[PDB]
Amino acid sequence: MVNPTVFFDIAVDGEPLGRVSFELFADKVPKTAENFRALSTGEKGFGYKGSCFHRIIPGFMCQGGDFTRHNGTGGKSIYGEKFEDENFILKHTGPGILSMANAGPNTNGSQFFICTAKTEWLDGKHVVFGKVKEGMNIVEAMERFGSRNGKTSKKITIADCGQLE
Amino acid sequence: HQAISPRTLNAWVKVVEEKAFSPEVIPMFSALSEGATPQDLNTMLNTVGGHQAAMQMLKETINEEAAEWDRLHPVAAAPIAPGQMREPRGSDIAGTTSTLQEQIGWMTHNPPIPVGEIYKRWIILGLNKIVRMYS
Repeated sequence: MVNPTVFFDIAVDGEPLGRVSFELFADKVPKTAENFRALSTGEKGFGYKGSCFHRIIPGFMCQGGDFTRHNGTGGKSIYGEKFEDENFILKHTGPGILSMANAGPNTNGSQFFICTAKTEWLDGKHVVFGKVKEGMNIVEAMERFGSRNGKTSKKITIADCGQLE
Repeated sequence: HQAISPRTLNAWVKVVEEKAFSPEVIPMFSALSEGATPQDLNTMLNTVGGHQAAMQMLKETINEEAAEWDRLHPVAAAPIAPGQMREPRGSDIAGTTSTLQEQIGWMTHNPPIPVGEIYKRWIILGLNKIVRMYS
């Protein structure tokens, strides 16, 4: 396949919740897709395994990928530097969309979010690069641990993650 | 919210036109600009005609203070949570890249980020620079 598939096995304070898989649109955003892929396999010697979903806002999104500081201020791309917004062709059309968190234009690192609602106003400010394939009901479960400011009520972690096939 | 009045403004215009840049300008600016939003502060400065070089000194201080504010306030990860205001950048505080309601929100959040008071502080630093040059 041109578009890789990545899995996250999600745990809540160490207890297994379930698995979420993503199709990554390498056919539309190959550089953003490949960062997330490689970070999910650990092939670069670092990445998402053991990191957490530090900011979860019910009816908005689940955010993670800060595997360097674990609190939203860190993260790093495979590229040795934050990388540019590849394009904004894909839109935030509803639950399950996977998109890059950032700190302004052309600051993509490792942080990403899974939408749990349509978030159209983000179109043109976050690069969309994948979608949940299986386990949307796990993302829905994850949001119950969120709050209006995003603080989580328990540790939501990626206990394992990799590439399928 | 009330966007500055032609009178407090014609006052400032006359303070600057007579008293030049004697130290008196600074207390006056503080009074005339009570509760102002960044946009009000800029309209008061923009009304000051001529005194080009002094105005550039002011701008230089504003640009420098805005850059320091940025340095000491890292940009939080987006996406911003619904019903939340992004945090102000320096350029937002100086009113060049913010809107008035945004300015108002900041001044009115609970707790508030007093963008008017912050920009006013930068302005006064630049006014002190001018006063020490010219007097």
